[PDB]
Amino acid sequence: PVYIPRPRPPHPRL
Amino acid sequence: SNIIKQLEQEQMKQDVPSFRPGDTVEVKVWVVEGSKKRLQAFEGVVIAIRNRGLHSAFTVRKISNGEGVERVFQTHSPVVDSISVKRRGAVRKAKLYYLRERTGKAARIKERLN
Amino acid sequence: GAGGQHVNTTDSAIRITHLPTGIVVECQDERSQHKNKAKALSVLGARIHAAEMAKRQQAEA
Amino acid sequence: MIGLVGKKVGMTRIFTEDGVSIPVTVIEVEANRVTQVKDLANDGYRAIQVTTGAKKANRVTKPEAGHFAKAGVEAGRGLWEFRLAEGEEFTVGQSISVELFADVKKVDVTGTSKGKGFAGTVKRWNFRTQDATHGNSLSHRVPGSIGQNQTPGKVFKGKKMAGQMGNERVTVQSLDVVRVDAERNLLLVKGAVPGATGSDLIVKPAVKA
Amino acid sequence: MRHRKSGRQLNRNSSHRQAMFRNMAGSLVRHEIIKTTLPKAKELRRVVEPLITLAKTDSVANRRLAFARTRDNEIVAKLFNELGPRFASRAGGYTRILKCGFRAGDNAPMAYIELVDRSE
Amino acid sequence: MIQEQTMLNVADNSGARRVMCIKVLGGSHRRYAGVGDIIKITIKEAIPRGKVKKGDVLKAVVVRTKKGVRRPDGSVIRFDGNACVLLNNNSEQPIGTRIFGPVTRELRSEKFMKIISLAPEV
Amino acid sequence: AVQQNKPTRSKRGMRRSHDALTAVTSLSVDKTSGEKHLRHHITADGYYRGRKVIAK
RNA sequence: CGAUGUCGGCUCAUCACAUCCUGGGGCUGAAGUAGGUCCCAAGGGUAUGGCUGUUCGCCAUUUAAAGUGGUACGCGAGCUGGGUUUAGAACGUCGUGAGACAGUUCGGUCCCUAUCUGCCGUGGGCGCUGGAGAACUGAGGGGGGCUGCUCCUAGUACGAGAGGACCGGAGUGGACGCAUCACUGGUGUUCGGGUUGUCAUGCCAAUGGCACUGCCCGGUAGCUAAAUGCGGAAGAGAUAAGUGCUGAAAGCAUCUAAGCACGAAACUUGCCCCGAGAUGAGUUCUCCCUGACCCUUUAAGGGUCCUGAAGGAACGUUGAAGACGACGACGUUGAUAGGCCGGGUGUGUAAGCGCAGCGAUGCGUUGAGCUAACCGGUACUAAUGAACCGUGAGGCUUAACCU
RNA sequence: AAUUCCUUGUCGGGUAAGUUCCGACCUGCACGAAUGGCGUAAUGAUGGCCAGGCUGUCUCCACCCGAGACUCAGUGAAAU
RNA sequence: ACACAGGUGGUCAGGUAGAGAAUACCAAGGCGCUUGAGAGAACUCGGGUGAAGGAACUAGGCAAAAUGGUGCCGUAACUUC
RNA sequence: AGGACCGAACCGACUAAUGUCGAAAAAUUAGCGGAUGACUUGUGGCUGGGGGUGAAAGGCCAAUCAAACCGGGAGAUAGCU
Repeated sequence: PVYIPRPRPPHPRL
Repeated sequence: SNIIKQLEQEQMKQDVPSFRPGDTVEVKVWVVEGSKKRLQAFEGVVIAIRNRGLHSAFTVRKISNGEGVERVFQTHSPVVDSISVKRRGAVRKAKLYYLRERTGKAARIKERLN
Repeated sequence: GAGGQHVNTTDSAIRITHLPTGIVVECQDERSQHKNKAKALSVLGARIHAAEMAKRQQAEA
Repeated sequence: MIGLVGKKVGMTRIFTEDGVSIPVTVIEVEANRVTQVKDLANDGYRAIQVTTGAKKANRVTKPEAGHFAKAGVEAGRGLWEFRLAEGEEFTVGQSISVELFADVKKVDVTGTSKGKGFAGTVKRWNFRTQDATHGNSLSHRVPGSIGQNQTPGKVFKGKKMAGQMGNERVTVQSLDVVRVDAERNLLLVKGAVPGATGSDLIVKPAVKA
Repeated sequence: MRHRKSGRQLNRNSSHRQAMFRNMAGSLVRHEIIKTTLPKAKELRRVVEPLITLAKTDSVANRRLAFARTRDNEIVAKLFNELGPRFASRAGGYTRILKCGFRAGDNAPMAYIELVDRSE
Repeated sequence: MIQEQTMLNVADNSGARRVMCIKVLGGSHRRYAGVGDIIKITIKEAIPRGKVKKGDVLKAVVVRTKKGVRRPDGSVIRFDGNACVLLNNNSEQPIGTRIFGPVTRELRSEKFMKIISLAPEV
Repeated sequence: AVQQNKPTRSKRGMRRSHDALTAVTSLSVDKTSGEKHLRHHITADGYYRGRKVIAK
C-alpha cells in the first residue's frame, strides 16, 4: 500500500 | 372457556341497571364503620365503563368538597348495593377522560333528553 | 490538584482530628505524606495551643 | 398425601359474600387413575403412577398401548409418578377423583412455566440499566463487568448472564384452596399458578404446614 | 415476543405492507391465479378472503367498503358481479395454496395461490 | 405513590400551603409512601399568621394520592391531587385544627382517629 | 478480538463437521403421472396429487 | 519502555472475618429498659440527598445496620471522561528572555466484526453392548436463608418514683426473589372515531394516499408493572463459644482424664430446581424382531437372496415452544392453521334515504356500522398413497435354579 | 478575585442539607493604575450559580414501529 | 483509488395553502438508490407512547420534552435615553 | 439608515448521537451561528522555502510544515538496536 496512515494515538500515561 | 363462562355466569347478578357513560349516577356502597354495616351514597358523573362480564367496572367522577375524586367500581361486587340513574348525559365518546382537564363551567354536559 | 500518575494512585494527603476538641487540620502540601503529616501535627499542636490561650486570655479580661 | 394432575383453565375471581374478592385459578382435574403402584419389591421405593386425559388410539404408541391395556385403563395423555406416604395405599386402576382436596387447605401447584425466550440480563436477572444519556455509547442494556482481572483470570461458574428464561418447571407454594367441585371436576386455588392456559398442573398438598 | 400475536411483517413497515396487500389482492382478483412467495401467500389469504365475504352480500355500502380496500373499480366490479355469486354458498376458504418449489434468483419458496374456480 | 422530592398540598389549616416530601419512613431504601403513611417533609410556602413557617422540617402523613388507594373488592379511589396532614415529629397529634377535603377509610387505625372526626368525608 | 495464533487443519475440519448437506429422500412418485416431485409441491409438468392444477 | 490504559462514578460482583446488624454466650462499676467489653459465628442483610471531578469528609433525614478490607486500592477488547496526563489562552509568581509551577482558572477525538481459556444458554455425533417408547431412583450440583413495628402475656417481674422486660405467641409492613394477567394501569404504528393541509377515484356525496402513526381521542389479544398471589420457615442430626451432672488423678477441689447431658441464623438434613456421559453410564414397565443359502485367511468374521418390525426421521398445518437446531399439538378414522357462522370486547348513532334548517349542521332509520391476535363451533381451502433409516431373538466365563 | 497557599478563612443570603454561588470583612502566601485601575446599558453557539415550565435524564423500566443481529440462497474481505 | 451518503459556478423556476425561493401535498419531468427471501431472540442504531413523581440522574437539565404564528391589550429594575 | 433584528439560498462548524478495519484520510442526521457585509463567490493573476502569507494558531503553503516536495553531496553519521 502506497498510503499508510498515522497510527491511532496511544493512551496517555504521562 | 365453557367452564369459565359457566362459573362466571352463575355469579353475575341478573338485575344490573343499564347506564351509558356520561350519566349522573348515584351508587350506594356498603361500609364497615367498626361493627356496623352502613350504606353510603357516592354520586357523580360516570366517565368509563369497562365491560368484561363479571370483571366489568365503571368509574364515577365526583368533585367533592374541594377537588375531584374518581372512584372506580367493580359492578358485580357485593359491597355495591344500588346503582341509580339521576341524569342522562348526551356525550358522544365512550371514555370521557377529557373531563379531568376541565372544571366548573366548561365541564357541564348536555342531557340526552330523548 | 496536579501531579500526574502519582496523584491518581498515592494517597499523600492527611486530615488529623483532635477528638476531644474537634479541631481538624488538613495538610495536603507535598508529595510524600510524611512531610504532610508532620506539618499536620505542627499546625494541630499550634491550634490546640492558641485555642486554649484564647480561653485563658478570654478569662483574663 | 398424593398429588393430582389437572389442567389449568384460566383465571377468574370469586366474590365472597362478606365483601372481599379473591383471584382464583380454575383447574379442571379429571379422574387420575393409577396405572402402576410401585412398591419396595421391584423398586426399593414405593410410589404410584397416574394418568389423565385422552388421546386418539391411532396416535398412541404400541409400547404405551400395552402399558395402558396392561391395567385396562384408557390410554390418556402423559404419566405422572407420585410418592406415597406409608399410610394411604392404592391399587392398580383405582381411579382418584377430585375429592382428595376436601379437608386440605394448602396446596403446592407445579407447572411448566411460560417461556420468555432468550431473555437478556435486565429482564432475566433484574440487572440495572446503565445511564441512557450522559455520554453513553452502545451500552444501555449490556450487563456491565463480568469478572475482576488477572487474579481471578476467568469468570466464576454460576455468573448471572443472559439466556433462556422460563419454560422451566417451577413450584408455587402454600396456596389457600377456595372451593372444590364434584361434577364439574374443578379445583379453585387462590392466586396465580405457573404456565399459560392448557398447562399440566400437578397439585399436591402443601409440604410447609 | 409474539405469544398469541398474529400478522406477518414480511420485512416491511406497516404502510408498505398494507399497500402490497392492496395491490396483490387486486392482481389476484383480476388474474385468478398468481405466483407469489409462500408467506406472502399465507398472509394473502387473510386479505383476499374477507373481500369476498364482503362481496357475497351486495348493497351500496359494501361496494364502498370494498372500494376503501383494493382502491380500484375493476376489482370491485369483478367482485359483486362474478366472484361473489360464484361463492354464493361457499362457507369460507375461497383460496388455494400450491407450492411451486423455489425461486431461481434467491431461493425463495414460491406458491401459486388461486381461487377455488377456473372451471372452464 | 408519594416518594421523595414530591410536592404535596396541605389538607388542613395548620399554616402551610405547599410542602415537599424529603424522606419516607419505616424501612431501609423504601421507595415511596402511599395511602396513610407517615412521611418527613419540609415546607415550601406558608401563610403569614400560621403556626408553621417555611423551612420548618416536620412529619406529615399522606391522606390523598392521585395514584389512589385500593379497596379489597378490587376498587380504586383516585383523587385529583396529592395531599397530606401535618404532624408533630415527637407526638403526631396533627398541628392543624380542621381538614379541608376528604380522607380515605384506611386511615382509621388508632392514631388518625382524630383526623377522621375532623374530616368531612369518607 | 483477534486470534493469538493460527488454528490448524484439524480444528478447521472439526468446525466444518456440521456443514454437511442434507439429502431430500422424500421424492414422491406422482399418482397419475409417475413423475418425481417433492412432498406437497407440484410436479414439473404441474400435476399435484394426480390432479392437474397448473393449467400452464 | 519493539507500550502491562492510569483517579472517582456507573453496571456487575467475589472472597477473607480482625462482625456493622441479625443469632448464641462470659464478665460488668449487669435492678429494669438500655449499655460497656470480650468469646464463638460469614447464612443473609448492609442508606437516600446537598457540597466538591473528587475518593475522603462535613451536613440533612433515615435504618435493624449504613462493617472493615483483598480482588492491577477488582471491573474502559463493559460505559463515562468531571479531575488528571499534550497542543490554545490568561492570573499570581519566578526568570532579562524563550519559558516555567503537587499553583489557579476556561476549552480540550477514549478504536477493535472475539481464534483459544472461561461463563450463560442451546444443539449434533457416539456411548451406555439386540432395538425402541416412557416412568422414575438419586451420586452429585445449584437456588434459597434478611428484618422492622403494633398487640397478648402486662403495665406483671424490676424499680422509691421514673419508666419498663425475659421466655412463648399473633397480626401486619419494608427490602429481595419466584410466578401470573383475574383486578388497576402502561403499551397496543394490525381496531374504531375526530381532524388540518394537499393530491386522487369525471363531479356532489363518499372514501383513499402522503404529511413522524400527519396530529390526536379511546382501546381487543398479548407482553408488562406501579398491580396481585406466594416464599424465607417449623423440625431433626452433629457442633463452636458456654453451661452442667457424676467423677478420680491430687482423701479436698474440678464440665474430663473413663462416663452422660444441654447449647447458635454457621455444618448435614428439611424447601424448590438441574440431574444415570453417576463411562462406576442404574432400576421398573411395555412393545418389537425366530428367513434360507453358500466363501474362507473357520473369525464376536466377510458375503448373496427374501423381508423390513416396534420405532424414528423427513415433509406438511403449526404452537401461550423457539435466534437456529430443539421441544409440544395435529396430518382426513382430522379442529393443527386460515377462512366462515354465532358471540364477546372495543369504538361510538356508518353509508344511503326521509324531514327540519337559506346554509354550516341537527333528528329518524340507529347503541347503528365496522370490529386484529380473543371464545364456542364449522372439513370450506390446506395438511397425499407412499417412498426413507432402523432388521431377522442378541458375546464369553463362572454360579445357584429347574429340567 | 481567572490572583488566596493555609482554606470547605469569618459573618450574612439562598437550601431540609451548599468546597460551587451572591453580598461583606481585609489576616492582599504573592491585586493595582495604558505588560492599564475601577466601573459598565447592550452583546456572547462564553464561564459559575438559582428559580418557573417541561419532561423516560432518574426512582425502575415497560410496550410498540422500523434498520441490523439470527436462518436460507448468491458474491465474499480484514486485523493477527 | 471504487458505479464512494462528500465537493462543484451559471440559467429556468408551474399549481393549492403559505409573508416566503421556507414548509407540506402535487404537475411537467425523472426515479424506486444493483443482493434478495424469511423469521420477528438478546443486544446495538433511528423513532412512538407512558401510570405516580418531576432533575431525586449527572461533572453539568448533556440529550430529550416543552415554548413557538397573526392581530390587539400590556410590559420592571437598568440605561450610553 | 444600519459591520441593526427574525429567517431560506449561501458561508461556517457550537452541541449530541452514529461512524471509528466507516458510505467518508473529518462525513451524516436532528438541533446551531452569520445572513447588505470587516460578507461570500466564479474566472485570471501575484508572493517560493530560513522564504511566502498570516484579524497571530507556530496556523496555512497540494491529505505533508518549529522550515515543503523532488534530484543530488550520499553508501552522511550512528560509542545505538
